[PDB]
Amino acid sequence: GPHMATGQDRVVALVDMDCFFVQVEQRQNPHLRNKPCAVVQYKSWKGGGIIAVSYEARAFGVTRSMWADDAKKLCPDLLLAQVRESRGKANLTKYREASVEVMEIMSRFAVIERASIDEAYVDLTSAVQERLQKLQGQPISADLLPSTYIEGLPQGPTVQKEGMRKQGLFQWLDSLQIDNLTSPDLQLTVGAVIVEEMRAAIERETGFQCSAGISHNKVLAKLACGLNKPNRQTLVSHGSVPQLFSQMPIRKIRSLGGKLGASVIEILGIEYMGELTQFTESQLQSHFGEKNGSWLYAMCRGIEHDPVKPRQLPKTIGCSKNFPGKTALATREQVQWWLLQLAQELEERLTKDRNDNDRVATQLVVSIRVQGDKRLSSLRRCCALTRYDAHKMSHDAFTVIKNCNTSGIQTEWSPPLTMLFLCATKFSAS
DNA sequence: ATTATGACGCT
DNA sequence: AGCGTCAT
Ligand SMILES: Nc1ncnc2c1ncn2[C@H]1C[C@H](O)[C@@H](COP(=O)(O)OP(=O)(O)OP(=O)(O)O)O1
Ligand SMILES: [Ca+2]
Ligand code: NA
Repeated sequence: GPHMATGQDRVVALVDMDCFFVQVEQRQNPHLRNKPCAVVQYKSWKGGGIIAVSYEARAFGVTRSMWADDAKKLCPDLLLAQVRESRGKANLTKYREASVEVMEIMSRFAVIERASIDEAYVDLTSAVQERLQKLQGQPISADLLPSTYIEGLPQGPTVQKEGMRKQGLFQWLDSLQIDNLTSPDLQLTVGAVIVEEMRAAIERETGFQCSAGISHNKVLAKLACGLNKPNRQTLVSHGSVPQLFSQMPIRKIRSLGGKLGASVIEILGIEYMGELTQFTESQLQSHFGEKNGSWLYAMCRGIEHDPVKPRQLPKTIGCSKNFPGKTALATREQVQWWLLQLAQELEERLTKDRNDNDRVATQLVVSIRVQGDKRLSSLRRCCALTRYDAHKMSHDAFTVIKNCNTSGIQTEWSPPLTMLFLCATKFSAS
């Protein structure tokens, strides 16, 4: 009853760029705009691997992970942009720099948590309170929410998409109590107004379009964001949760897309998030652990407490390359040449990071994969990172892995290496 | 022969 | 520490 928390204390948004790497390339090259197009890495093996796909191309069935040669079978007119190659490897700098553009704009509105290269969470609780003060009881016009969907509406007693959106929005606004500064639904609505403003600023100042979710926590905001893409935002209210979750496959919720989610389904014999409500917190903890059980018990009721962390910069800076099939590294000279290539890219990124961000990495992590292993990483070792010098870092990495070599011969490497990874970590202010 | 990342949890 | 899970 009155002591039952409802997880309505915060306003949280998740902003996610639409087909991000494609937009970066389309901004640069106007010939790619409004076309079926994809971004690919490498080119020799099956036309290259697709890592991003425009919405026009998705209509033909083109997807991430598809080889370009295969994508061309579905979409013969597909246009392609290639990821830059430097020092023999894919180099993602252009996309990292575009990400900084967007993150810096978002940061003007609120503190953000960088969740990935193209998405950020925002805690809008304080901004909403402020805006509610300015509004002074004044209602919120539909004109302020030109790209907002209200999940679950319209409902109750037009056949076009935009018409439906407006009907739902009208029902929502019609029902609002703008006289109460503490009404969670009103807070979410004001949150959505601010997010329209943020999204407009991003598009004005970068050219990039995005989608967003607005709810009371990170998990619902993320879920919401995906409900209407591209170039739209979605508000998921606390009240919308029972219906939304009643047919929502468990795997759709962030963190349940893998083995844990599969075990929830298997052990409990259920399919949808809403079905979780019928178990006690102790029952869930018994199957999935203390932490997971409490989390599931709250989450299936729309409640989640993970904070939006004040962190705009990545915590690690890493460089990685696979060496598949016949290209696996089988000589010491090969291994050393590639560690150097990786170290040179890392040095470049670290030096820029130190100048931009007033910090220095203190640990170097070296990881490899050996041919045969089904695991993505076979071995990981750390050593001190005391100088931003590529030759030193590569020599140091060779030293820490050189004992993985089975070959009785000094010059040969066995089993061959199918992955190298260097990662700078443990930053300190400088 | 997906690849290149990056955060966080366990013991 | 080193490994695993999950995610973009
Ligand atoms: N598995 C991956 N491997 C390499 N790069 C990836 C991978 N997944 C995502 N990326 C890169 C390319 C994407 O443009 C960018 C953001 O990913 P993501 O948000 O999942 O999709 P997207 O921005 O391309 O499309 P959407 O409009 O569906 O969000 O990160
Ligand atoms: Ca995206
Ligand atoms: Na994303």
